Amino acid sequence: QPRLKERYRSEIRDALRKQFGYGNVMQIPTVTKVVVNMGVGEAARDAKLINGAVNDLALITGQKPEVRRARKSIAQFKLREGMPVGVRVTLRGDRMWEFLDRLTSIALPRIRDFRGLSPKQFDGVGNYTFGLAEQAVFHEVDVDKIDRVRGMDINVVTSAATDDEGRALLRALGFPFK
Amino acid sequence: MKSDIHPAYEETTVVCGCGNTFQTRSTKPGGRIVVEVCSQCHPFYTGGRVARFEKRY
Amino acid sequence: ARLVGVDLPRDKRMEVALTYIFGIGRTRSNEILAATGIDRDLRTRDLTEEQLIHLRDYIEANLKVEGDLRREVQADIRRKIEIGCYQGLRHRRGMPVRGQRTKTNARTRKGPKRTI
Amino acid sequence: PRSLKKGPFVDEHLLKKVDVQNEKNTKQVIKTWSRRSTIIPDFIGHTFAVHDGRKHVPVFVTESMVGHKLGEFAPTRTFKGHI
RNA sequence: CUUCACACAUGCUACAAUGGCCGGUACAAAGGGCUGCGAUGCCGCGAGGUUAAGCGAAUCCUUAAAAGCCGGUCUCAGUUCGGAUCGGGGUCUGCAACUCGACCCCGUGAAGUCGGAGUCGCUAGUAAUCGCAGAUCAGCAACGCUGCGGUGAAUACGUUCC
Ligand SMILES: [Mg+2]
Ligand SMILES: [Mg+2]
Ligand SMILES: [Mg+2]
Ligand SMILES: [Mg+2]
Ligand SMILES: [Mg+2]
Ligand SMILES: [Mg+2]
Ligand SMILES: [Mg+2]
Ligand SMILES: [Mg+2]
Ligand SMILES: [Mg+2]
Ligand SMILES: [Mg+2]
Ligand SMILES: [Zn+2]
Repeated sequence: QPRLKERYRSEIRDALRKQFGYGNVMQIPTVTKVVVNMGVGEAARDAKLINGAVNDLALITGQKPEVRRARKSIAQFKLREGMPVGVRVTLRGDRMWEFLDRLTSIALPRIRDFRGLSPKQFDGVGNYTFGLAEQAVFHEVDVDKIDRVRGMDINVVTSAATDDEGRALLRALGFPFK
Repeated sequence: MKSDIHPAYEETTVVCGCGNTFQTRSTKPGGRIVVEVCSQCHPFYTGGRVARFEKRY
Repeated sequence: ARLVGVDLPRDKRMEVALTYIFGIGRTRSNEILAATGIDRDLRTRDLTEEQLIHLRDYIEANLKVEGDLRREVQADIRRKIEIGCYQGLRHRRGMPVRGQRTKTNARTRKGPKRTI
Repeated sequence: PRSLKKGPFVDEHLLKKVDVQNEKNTKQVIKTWSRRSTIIPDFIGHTFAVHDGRKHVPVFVTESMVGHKLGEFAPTRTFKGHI
């Protein structure tokens, strides 16, 4: 049983209810999904991301990601239509709960010069986004068998309708902000 | 489709030098993971020229 | 293993591996080892997490590491730039500041021979 | 004079001009010709038109130019990019 | 008089394992010294500072020679090679060291992996290599100059050819 989900259902829901006077119990914000994508640049060159992106995202997250191919063609990026440029996975349910717990517990503090996630990177609707720049510190992946380094980004989507509610939900969940 | 595609996701346990230990389900590593810093011990979670001239002279 | 940097070059004496951190070199590593007690001549693969965790607190107790040292350096040079002294003007022009000759040298501060 | 045995180096004919004014006010532009005098923490709020060979460069210390020198801020030579 | 988009000339440094570091360790010459040589002792990792004896000198200082030898480490790597640049902190002389001095401590640690066509010096205690001293001078010369000493080679058949 996801301990972060249990802690949420135990106290975070009540905390959000106290913070915002919702008229009904299901007006309370709740995280819907967590999405992690690559968007690699080695699409027109050497075309080798199935081992560069999928093989690490699968062990980082818990499910194999979906491959995204180019939606257009750009000469400046040497981008053609039809070849993969990015790999995206989405985490939901108890898998998302465990991934968020593991992140906030051991991964976020463990990167270089962790000074806290900026609380101003919200999209304006109640969902947050931030991303790293290298092979993350996830203990699931070790440097000894990785190719050229590549970073990743996370989109966390919540039931909240406002940025303040989203920030409060993340703070209660355990996101270290400024 | 979860037949052979997804990597293994089996119960694990995190052991930290601080002492903060919790158990979840992780990827292919089925054993333990040894860490030295956790959320309970990392920073950010627990928190003059004139003066230099004065101490110099 | 990692304290701040990689700190673990393969098959290297940790005496010299400590020099790979930003803030400790030969003498700093020697004085740290003298204080701690662990011998210099030992391969880094034999070092253990207990020794790492007693070493981790010592460096942050008095010395400094990657990131903040370079932040202090860049703050110092930036303040020197904005205050507008002779050294600050030399830094703004990229020319060496410590009175070295500029007629036939300073190729490190500038680029190689331009040959205009 | 860069030694922890005599304090800093400040000219007496400069002290007898700055200490007689800083009691009541920060004086206006002042004339000085000794670039070699150290800035004691008494020049805050004042100005010094320091000589550099041909003219006087007015220099104001706000908070930080205490370990510096008066002539440090007066370009003794002028270079303007042969090309 | 010391600038700086550039080029030349003369020297040093390296690009390493004939090596780097740690500890121990033996052998010189010639010079300098009352505006000085500072024997010891103390403080400081350190350069340096302090009180102080002997020394117009074969009796005092300089004075420890380094190359040489032993044991461990490193294992051909932009490296335990390389020390240019930069930040911080001290010492010495000088009234005054940003311009505009030298040295000491920490950290950061660039090019460089033997150098194109071409070009320089060298036949014996020579080239090669490592240290020492003087003169100028308050400080600036262990990258210049002049002398000193240690270890220490290979080639010359021949004068046609520059
Ligand atoms: Mg000249
Ligand atoms: Mg020379
Ligand atoms: Mg070395
Ligand atoms: Mg030795
Ligand atoms: Mg001592
Ligand atoms: Mg090599
Ligand atoms: Mg190179
Ligand atoms: Mg080097
Ligand atoms: Mg050649
Ligand atoms: Mg002399
Ligand atoms: Zn911990």
